[PDB]
Amino acid sequence: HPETLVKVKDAEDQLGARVGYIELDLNSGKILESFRPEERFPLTSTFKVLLCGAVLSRVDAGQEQLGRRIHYSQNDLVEYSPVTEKHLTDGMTVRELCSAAITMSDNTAANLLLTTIGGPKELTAFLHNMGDHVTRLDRWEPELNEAIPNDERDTTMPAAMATTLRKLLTGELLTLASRQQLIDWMEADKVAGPLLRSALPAGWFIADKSGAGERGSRGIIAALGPDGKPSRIVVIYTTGSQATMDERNRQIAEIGASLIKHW
Ligand SMILES: [Cl-]
Repeated sequence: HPETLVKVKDAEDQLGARVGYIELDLNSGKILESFRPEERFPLTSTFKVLLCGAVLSRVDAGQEQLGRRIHYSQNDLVEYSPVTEKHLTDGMTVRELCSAAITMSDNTAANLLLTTIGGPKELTAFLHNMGDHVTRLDRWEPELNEAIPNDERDTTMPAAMATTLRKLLTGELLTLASRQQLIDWMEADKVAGPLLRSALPAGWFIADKSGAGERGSRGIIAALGPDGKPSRIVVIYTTGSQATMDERNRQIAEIGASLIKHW
């Protein structure tokens, strides 16, 4: 709906910074609405979903096992590791790392998973290898969150991220089992409350991943829809703003309410 873009433009005005927006049909992949679809923004923690899509693709290919256990040490823990910091003794399985990376945005869990696939370069190669020549991961947690203005390291564009997410949730890229696990982890997201979830009416489905970093960077990727099933993908990114976190959350929640109102 073109009225949703009026709210997207208003978010830009309120944040004093760029906002990129894409709403996609889940079934056809068609772009329904877009704003700055081809401009780069920092991935921050939204890359965690792409990381576990690359992990799941290796599982599908018999090179990795969801039940494999990894052990690690205090020297591996970086900031914002609420789950991994609790399992130093027992270690965690690849499945439990993905869960922590997606549902809790656990940073050491992302680094551990990155090491399983050969680092940021290999994530970028996975994305390159599934048709996405835009999205790129260059660094590890936490430095990937730096959001230096005009730096293309650790960035995507709203349209590239939206079509990639759709290919991960729907294509024959991944087996049914893998596609269902990725979305089930997204649906279990615990750290994106004040964004699209705060505008979502009772009974609607949402599977999302949010991100926050430095210099006002903030974003969210989602599969959502009425009647307890996803029917659309939405991607929202912003960076640069000096507005506080509460105000960035509110602008994204208001984009979400406007999208719902105009569904
Ligand atoms: Cl490993």
